[PDB]
Amino acid sequence: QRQLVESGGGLVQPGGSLRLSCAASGSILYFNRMGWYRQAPGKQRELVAAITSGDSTNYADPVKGRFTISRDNAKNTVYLQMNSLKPEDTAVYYCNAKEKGWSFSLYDYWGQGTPVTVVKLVIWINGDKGYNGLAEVGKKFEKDTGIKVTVEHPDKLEEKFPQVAATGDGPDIIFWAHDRFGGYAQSGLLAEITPDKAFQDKLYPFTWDAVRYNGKLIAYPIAVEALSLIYNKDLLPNPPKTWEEIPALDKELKAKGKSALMFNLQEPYFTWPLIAADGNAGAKAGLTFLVDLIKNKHMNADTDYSIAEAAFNKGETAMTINGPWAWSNIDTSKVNYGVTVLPTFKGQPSKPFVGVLSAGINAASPNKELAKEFLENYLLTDEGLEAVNKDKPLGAVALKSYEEELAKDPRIAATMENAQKGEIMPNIPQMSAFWYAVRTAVINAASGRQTVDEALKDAQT
Ligand SMILES: OC[C@H]1O[C@H](O[C@H]2[C@H](O)[C@@H](O)[C@@H](O)O[C@@H]2CO)[C@H](O)[C@@H](O)[C@@H]1O
Repeated sequence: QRQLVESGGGLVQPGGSLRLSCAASGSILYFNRMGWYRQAPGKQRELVAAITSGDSTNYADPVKGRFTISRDNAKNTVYLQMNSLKPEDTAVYYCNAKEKGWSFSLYDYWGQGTPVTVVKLVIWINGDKGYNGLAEVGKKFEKDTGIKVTVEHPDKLEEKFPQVAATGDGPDIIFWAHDRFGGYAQSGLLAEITPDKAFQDKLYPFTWDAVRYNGKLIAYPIAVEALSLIYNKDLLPNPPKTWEEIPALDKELKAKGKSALMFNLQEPYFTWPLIAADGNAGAKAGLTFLVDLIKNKHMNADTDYSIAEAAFNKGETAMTINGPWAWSNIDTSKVNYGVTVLPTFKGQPSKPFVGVLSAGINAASPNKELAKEFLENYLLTDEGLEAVNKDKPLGAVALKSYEEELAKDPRIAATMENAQKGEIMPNIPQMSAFWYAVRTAVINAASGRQTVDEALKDAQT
């Protein structure tokens, strides 16, 4: 008879190309029209291109400018050169031919169909983390599978993910401290994690508890992070063990054109350890001290992550409060630094909030099994976490196999010291409203708008 046989269907990265070819068992001269139709899962037939015996070629608006329908009457084949591909293209492509038999009537002919897959693995992780190293793991994944792994780091991703991932597509996998994940889980923005016992057993059982909401695993634990006191050993060999002796040290250092302590005052995660050192009466004590530092001109009013980091790395401030991730940038600079216990306030220790960096799969993602493969077999491995860690340090990784290397690092010891003096954040959905209440409270008291007693009043509501 005159059967049509399609070919060239495979997997490709968006922006890549594919040449579909449909050969017939008869001369294409006899056909009136030849063309390509596509069908995506659960959708109607969509014509993409057609070519008539008159050499006129038409295309659908989505593929127009990107696809060309060609014909070779010698090879008895119709082609579809698909250039600059997109995820919307993903579908089963079918070849169609129409023929006018010698009389008035016509004959429609179809092929088997050829599957075309345009998949891209997109990861959202914060810009203060090791996205370049995470990309080196993503580059090894594409070598062993053929899937593209792009790594994105957009600003305000913790509050841009639940808006974009709900409505739009957003990322496949989202990386953030475990505390934000309960709100995503309650809203239905995260797929339930189902890792086999052998993978499950590779990580510390306490780390899995942080990524659990209502008896369901909602993410993969990566690493335990806690803030420590980072100090310049040359400007300050015996740094303050107490918060209350910093004003004296600052008077001493300001005479030599140097600050004592500069850290991010805008984000409440950095000011919370001082606020929670005693506790209420503890929050009032801790914050009043922080307010007195800005009131005594020891710290700047709008001290943010960048000017604090830059000032410490430049060698302008003797101390800073930051996490594991910040160390690599200090190593890049020529600063002999030390990481140590956070200063004590009112004798008791400053209790930082402990975060578990965790990777969750977006509920509205088609690549859920491909992301599980990346996370399990490529990222959460001795080799995978080493790549991320040599870019920007992860802190105390959740991988059991890393115990000896973590224990050999003095900065990890100081991180674990502060993590024990602190406490793990509950993952609850109210954490977002809580953090916002503390973010405003600290900024208002820092700038000089609301009083310390009125800040805890508005925050407890
Ligand atoms: O600032 C409040 C903010 O703090 C925590 O976020 C940390 C994040 O966990 C760290 O990995 C680091 O990058 O800095 C963030 C603060 O700058 C909480 O996880 C987050 O919910 C909260 O908004």
